[PDB]
Amino acid sequence: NVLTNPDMTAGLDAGHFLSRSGNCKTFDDEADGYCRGEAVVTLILKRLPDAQADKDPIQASILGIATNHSAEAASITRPHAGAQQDLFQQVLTETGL
Amino acid sequence: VSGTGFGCWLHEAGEFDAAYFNMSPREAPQVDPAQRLALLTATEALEQ
Amino acid sequence: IGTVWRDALKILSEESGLTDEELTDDTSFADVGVDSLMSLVITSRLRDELDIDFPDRALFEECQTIFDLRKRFSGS
Repeated sequence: NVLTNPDMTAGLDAGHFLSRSGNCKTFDDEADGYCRGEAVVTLILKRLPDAQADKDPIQASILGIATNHSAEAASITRPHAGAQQDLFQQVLTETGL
Repeated sequence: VSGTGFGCWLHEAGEFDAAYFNMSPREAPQVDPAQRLALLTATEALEQ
Repeated sequence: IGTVWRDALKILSEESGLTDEELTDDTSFADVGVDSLMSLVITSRLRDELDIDFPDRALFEECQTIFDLRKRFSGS
């Protein structure tokens, strides 16, 4: 994510997505939007037995992953807590934890 | 400035049924015709 | 209330791009296509110009149809 198009910022502010005060203040009582950031990240993945047999350095293991949609939200952009709870429960049960 | 101006075009790319898809006359022209055509074709395929 | 209601209906028709022929009492805000995103613009313009009190809840949530919006505007 590299931001260089002013139109994207203008259109995100026209949609009341971005805060006009400062950074993202999550859990704060005065949260009024998010801030646009940049970052590039790359990871190397491999099945655990293949990494162990290769003497590769391992620093974490992914146990499960899932995706769904909040299609029951009041609006397209608005989130839906029920869908998120179902996703979390599904991943937890599948992972066995 | 391009050197070629040919291509095969969709001449009904701007046609949409806003009322069917709970859209508004001011919102509709702001939606990329790709999304509108995707909606139309997906609905037709599902009904077919 | 009459002048405020007429100006509000004009504002709603402008932002929605509808006629005021079909933006009647029976009209449902969902069928019109007003999201929370658009209701925010409606309420912001409304407060800025007409000076009416529609904070923190927009219109589509509490007011399902034009009936509810008109009732809220009447200040009954």
